[PDB]
Amino acid sequence: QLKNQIRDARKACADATLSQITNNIDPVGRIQMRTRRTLRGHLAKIYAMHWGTDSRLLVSASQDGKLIIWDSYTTNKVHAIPLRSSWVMTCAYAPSGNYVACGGLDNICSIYNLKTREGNVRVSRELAGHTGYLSCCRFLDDNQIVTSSGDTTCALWDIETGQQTTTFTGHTGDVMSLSLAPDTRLFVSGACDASAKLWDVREGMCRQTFTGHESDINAICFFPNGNAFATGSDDATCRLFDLRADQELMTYSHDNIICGITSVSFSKSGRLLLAGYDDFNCNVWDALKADRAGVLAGHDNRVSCLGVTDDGMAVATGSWDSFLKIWN
Amino acid sequence: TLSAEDKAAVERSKMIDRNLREDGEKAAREVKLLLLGAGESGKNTIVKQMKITGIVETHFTFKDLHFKMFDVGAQRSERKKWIHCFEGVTAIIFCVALSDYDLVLNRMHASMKLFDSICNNKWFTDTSIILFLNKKDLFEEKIKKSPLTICYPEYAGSNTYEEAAAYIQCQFEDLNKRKDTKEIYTHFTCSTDTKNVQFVFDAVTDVIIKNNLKDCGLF
Amino acid sequence: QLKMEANIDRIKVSKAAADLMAYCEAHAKEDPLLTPVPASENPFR
Amino acid sequence: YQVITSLLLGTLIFCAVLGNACVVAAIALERSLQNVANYLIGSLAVTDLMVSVLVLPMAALYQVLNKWTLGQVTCDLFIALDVLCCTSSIWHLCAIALDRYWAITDPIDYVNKRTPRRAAALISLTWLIGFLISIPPMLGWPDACTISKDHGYTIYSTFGAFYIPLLLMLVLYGRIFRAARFRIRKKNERNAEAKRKMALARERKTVKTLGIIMGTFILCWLPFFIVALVLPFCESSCHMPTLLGAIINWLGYSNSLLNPVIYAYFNKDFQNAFKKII
Ligand SMILES: C/C=C\C/C=C\C/C=C/C/C=C/CCCC(=O)O[C@H](COC(=O)CCCCCCCCCCCCC)COP(=O)(O)O[C@H]1[C@H](O)[C@@H](O)[C@H](OP(=O)(O)O)[C@@H](O)[C@H]1O
Ligand SMILES: O=C1CCc2ccc(OCCCCN3CCN(c4cccc(Cl)c4Cl)CC3)cc2N1
Ligand SMILES: CC(C)CCC[C@@H](C)[C@H]1CC[C@H]2[C@@H]3CC=C4C[C@@H](O)CC[C@]4(C)[C@H]3CC[C@]12C
Ligand SMILES: CC(C)CCC[C@@H](C)[C@H]1CC[C@H]2[C@@H]3CC=C4C[C@@H](O)CC[C@]4(C)[C@H]3CC[C@]12C
Ligand SMILES: CC(C)CCC[C@@H](C)[C@H]1CC[C@H]2[C@@H]3CC=C4C[C@@H](O)CC[C@]4(C)[C@H]3CC[C@]12C
Repeated sequence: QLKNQIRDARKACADATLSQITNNIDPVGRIQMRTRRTLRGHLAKIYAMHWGTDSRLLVSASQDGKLIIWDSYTTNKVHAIPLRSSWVMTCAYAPSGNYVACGGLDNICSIYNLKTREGNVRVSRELAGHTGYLSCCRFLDDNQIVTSSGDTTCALWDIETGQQTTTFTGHTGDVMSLSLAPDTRLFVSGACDASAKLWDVREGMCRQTFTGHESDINAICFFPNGNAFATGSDDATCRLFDLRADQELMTYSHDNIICGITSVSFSKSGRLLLAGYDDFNCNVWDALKADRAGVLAGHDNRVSCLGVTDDGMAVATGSWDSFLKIWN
Repeated sequence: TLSAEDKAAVERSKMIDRNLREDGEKAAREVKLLLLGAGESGKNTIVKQMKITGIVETHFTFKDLHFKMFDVGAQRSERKKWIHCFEGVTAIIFCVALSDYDLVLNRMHASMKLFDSICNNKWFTDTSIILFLNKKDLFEEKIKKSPLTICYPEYAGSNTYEEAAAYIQCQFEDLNKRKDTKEIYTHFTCSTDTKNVQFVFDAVTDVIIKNNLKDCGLF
Repeated sequence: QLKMEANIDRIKVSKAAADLMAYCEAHAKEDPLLTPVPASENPFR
Repeated sequence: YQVITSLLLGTLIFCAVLGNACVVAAIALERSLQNVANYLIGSLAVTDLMVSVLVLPMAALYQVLNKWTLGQVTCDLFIALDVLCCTSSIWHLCAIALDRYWAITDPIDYVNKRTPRRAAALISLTWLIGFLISIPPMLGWPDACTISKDHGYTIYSTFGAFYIPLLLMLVLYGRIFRAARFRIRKKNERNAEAKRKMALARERKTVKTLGIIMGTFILCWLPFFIVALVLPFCESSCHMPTLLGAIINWLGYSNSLLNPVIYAYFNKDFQNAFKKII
């Protein structure tokens, strides 16, 4: 009854879709991009990456067990951290840049300190307690961190104490994605249940639920305005859900594309969206016209991660071929 | 052209790259194995035999060859979301408990289903599988009490171990649909600890030799 | 859990779409990806 | 008449250069093709490219004009370059056979002690043998110019350039064939029949590959070396025709372009890389 009531409420407010209003909006056209920098050095497939707030330094995690930080301006490797576990699938970069978190199949995503009196990297904190593989743990502040695990639960931990301050439960399937809003007050999550959940950090109870996907959700990313987000699944369709309308706006799909998706990102203005498909390619779609606007080739294996800088100067895409390509 | 700070950063990056290359070259000289099977198949027994909260890594050396074995059974989750990380392993050691043929989790059926799922996975098309059958003595003691028909209604035969073990091995080896690409090795675990290690070493050597022959175009 | 989810404010999607367009056009002039940037100020050159 | 021969020689040289350059570029640019096994193939391709662009055109010009019009010192340089390049190309086959035998028969060494330094050492050894064979005739010492016909020098060149590497290659490939056979041989009736059929197919494929590899090299090089060994020892029977000599020489030179086809164009990963390029 309650679910039927919610469905009726969300359906009754849909008479005009944004896609038809976007017809009057002029198309963005073809955005031709070329590889500006080619970061190399990984000897195994990479699984995740993050962009710094200064839009100059980036960090990546790969299967060989090395966490590498590159200076995108000069390609030089700044820091290389040897990891205890080589099965890492995620990494994160603190907004202040003092700490770096990384994890994987092991139930701990360790946080390392980059600012030490000895001038060398060292382990700062190990967050044990999860009973499943950690999909991704993202920094919330210099002392708080949000972690998404494969045990269908999320956890907010205090770095100084090492104990999870908050626990989020309710997902039936394992949560494979997690994105943080610019306000750092509420976050979206995506699981294999073909649905997404909007949570808020402070009170720690379920704020909203979105559905519509037909397969496991692998990627998620907040809209720059913070009132919307995008999700991707194995159904080769990108779905944009906004927190205030509580309904789907458009579906990005094409006949040519049939493989799944791995990463979703937004530009600085949010006009265009970037997706990384398993067919060793990236697709740049228009977030408004819902049509394809660009194709980024140049990867010899499945694309695993990609990310835009804070200032939007360039976008760096990684893949299983152990090479990172910077496009502007 | 380049300032002092830029030059120092260039040398630091070069040193880091050289160290990373050396570490990768050192790590590339190890044979990686992936362990799979049901929890009640006596995995720990063979683990402690060869070795003497998620991924369990076991490192051991034998006849100048180093083996790193990754056990994933310690955690339960969706297999199709992290198994691709194990692509490229030299071999998959599968564990099966014969004595669980008449235990309802049906345990033998679940083991066969898991073996079918793993063997025919697209990520392990070229990955060899080494099958181990654990607890043969207790199976011999149990088979004197119940026939094979409690688990295999469509099977008729004698209740002798020499035939029952062969039938189980044939049934397990008949599940693969890519016999040309991959071969399955079956061994019976015994009290002698060195026998399992020798069988694993022989299987790994055979797999390496077959891969080399395929690369040379002979096999 | 679902009992209290329905007790939220419900508005029209047209104003949300208008807000999305307004946010998109407001920052369109400050998007390096949207409009190609020359080498005069491009740091990746 | 000379026009047809010149055109055919130019076409052969052009095809050889194209093949060698394509193999070299594909090996150099690709990342998945950088390994110890492929380094020897790359060195062989570079050597054959050097033969095609440095030795083949001048020999073709000599054949077309039927006489040397470039000078005695030019002929000496041509002989030195041709001997060195041919010896290096021949010894590349022996080095590749030795590497394959070591990899197949010693898996522990393949896993642990196999490094590109081994391939570099093999290439350096082949070049050293080529130099030690090419230097002595000039170190110790008009319209038609030929290699010195000293019996001792001829015996040394033939033995250290073709016969010894041929014997080593034959022994290594026989051991490889024995090992491959040992590995291959080592309701249910249908499964047994399928296993026997697969074993027979693998045996046939191995036999075909070994036969092709041996026969190409044999037909390319053996008759020329037999002729070069027999001619100086019988001055009273040097009535052999020029046509047969030209045919033998060009058949021997065709090994330079035939080697990449057998060793590079027949690999599944190499043609996959070629398709990736297009
Ligand atoms: C007894 C009765 C009578 C019978 C006896 C007499 C007649 C006998 C004839 C028997 C046939 C002989 C030739 C066999 C041809 C053949 O079978 O090839 C088939 C089609 O592929 C191509 O042809 C690919 C060919 C394309 C190669 C490129 C050519 C064009 C390049 C031009 C160069 C210049 C370009 C710029 C199938 O291919 P294949 O099974 O033969 O391929 C194998 C290859 O032969 C092995 O050598 C190779 O081993 P390796 O190279 O040594 O490492 C194996 O890995 C495998 O690749
Ligand atoms: O009357 C004619 C007509 C036709 C003609 C065409 C070309 C020509 O160029 C000379 C090239 C010879 C072939 N080289 C000889 C050197 N050779 C080698 C290499 C290592 C060891 C050893 Cl022992 C040897 Cl021989 C490799 C193959 C001369 C003539 N003469
Ligand atoms: C310069 C070029 C034209 C020389 C080419 C020679 C080739 C085509 C000839 C020479 C000797 C021949 C091989 C001799 C021996 C065998 C072994 C047999 O079990 C299968 C065929 C096979 C493999 C023959 C196939 C074709 C063969 C390889
Ligand atoms: C088929 C390919 C791959 C290998 C074999 C090439 C053979 C068949 C071809 C290539 C070049 C040809 C030779 C080119 C030049 C001459 C010199 C002339 O005065 C007589 C014929 C002769 C000797 C030709 C005969 C046949 C030849 C040797
Ligand atoms: C300038 C460029 C286009 C030169 C192209 C050269 C390469 C790419 C060409 C020349 C001959 C071609 C090959 C000839 C024979 C075969 C065997 C067939 O069963 C699969 C394709 C394959 C393997 C072809 C693929 C591409 C190929 C290797």
